[PDB]
Amino acid sequence: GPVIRVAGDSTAVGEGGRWMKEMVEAWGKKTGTRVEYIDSPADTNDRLALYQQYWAARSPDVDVYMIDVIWPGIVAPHALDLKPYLTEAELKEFFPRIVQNNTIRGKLTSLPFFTDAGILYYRKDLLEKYGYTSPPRTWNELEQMAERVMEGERRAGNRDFWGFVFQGKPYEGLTCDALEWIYSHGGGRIVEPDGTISVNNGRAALALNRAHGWVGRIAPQGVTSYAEEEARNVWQQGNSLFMRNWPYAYALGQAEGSPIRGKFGVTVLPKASADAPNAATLGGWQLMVSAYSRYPKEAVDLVKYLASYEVQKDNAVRLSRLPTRPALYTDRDVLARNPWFRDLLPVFQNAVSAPSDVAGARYNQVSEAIWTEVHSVLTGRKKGEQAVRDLEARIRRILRHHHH
Ligand SMILES: OC[C@H]1O[C@H](OC[C@H]2O[C@@](O)(CO)[C@@H](O)[C@@H]2O)[C@H](O)[C@@H](O)[C@@H]1O
Repeated sequence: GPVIRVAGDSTAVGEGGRWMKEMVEAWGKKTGTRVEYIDSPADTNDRLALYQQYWAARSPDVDVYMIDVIWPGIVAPHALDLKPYLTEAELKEFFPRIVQNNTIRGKLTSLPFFTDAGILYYRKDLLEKYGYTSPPRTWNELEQMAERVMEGERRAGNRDFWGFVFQGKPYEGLTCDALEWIYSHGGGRIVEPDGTISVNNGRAALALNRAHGWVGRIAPQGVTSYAEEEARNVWQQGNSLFMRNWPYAYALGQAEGSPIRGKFGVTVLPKASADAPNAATLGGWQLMVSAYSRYPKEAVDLVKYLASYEVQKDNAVRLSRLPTRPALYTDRDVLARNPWFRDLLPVFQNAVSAPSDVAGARYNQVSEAIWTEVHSVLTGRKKGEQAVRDLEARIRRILRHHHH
């Protein structure tokens, strides 16, 4: 019979690729359908370029793609409209904000699978050791704590120890970290939902100068090459006081054999001042049926299974990844395993989106501009002032004649 072929999460990041293969295999066994899993590069922008080769070819070789929250506007022509396959009641079981994100000119491109938000991981053992009772609420506090703890851990012989790790590589992940920096300084959303390119302002410039100030000081020099996993690996070995990352890192750090099991918490990322907005960049992945799949019915069935209550539950319990169904946030087993889901749910609901809605099919060009200009600040090539001016000009060229 048919072989349903799935381009799912990458095996190069955490456990999500192995887990998703196992879920697809379980669906295949449950339904008596042959399945195959197609692996991906780690970084989301590299994954998009891979999937675009299949789509440009109208290839029937992949039936189901796991797609980023930032992609619906780009990928819509390559997606089977799911709307006729779901009742309204089924659709209302997902957060409406994500269903809306996934809907482009009325086409339901994809089902919400798991959401994501940037958060602050912190070593609570080390905060206590050094006389701190809460994680930092301001970036100034984060810097002061990092400097003091670093000075002590280094003095005590840990030459690998750093204050903060984050995603500073030139790729999409830096756009996510930089939106948090800019927004949490009162610098705006880089491109506002109404289309105003707002990034050339002194608050955004400051945010980027501050991040430069970390590099080689409280963060490693090499942070300018770090993606999710490079950051995670320094953190997880016990060598960083703080890390900015997504929720998936929590389960991994609690696993048996993790050096930091039981030694950390999570909270909202800090901000420049009490009246700035909390910043957590909205991430997450959706499930798309290819417009080129020869087997739409079977592929839709698989996508509904993967998005189902019990599979999202398993994702939350085993991999600490965030459901797209509100009902899971009141499930006793989900909350017993991840009590921090309760405390941070509002942070997750208030997550700030990158400008994918307003940039539409041009988002990947806009994001490339953002990460390259930001990266040039982190490397010390440019100051924040110049970078936000240059970024404004690049985004104006890219979005010229684009209306949302
Ligand atoms: O790098 C930006 C990108 O980060 C997240 O996706 C990448 C991987 O992170 C996960 O560990 C989930 O947290 C994996 O499942 C993903 O493959 C984020 O979800 C994206 O929205 C974002 O563009």
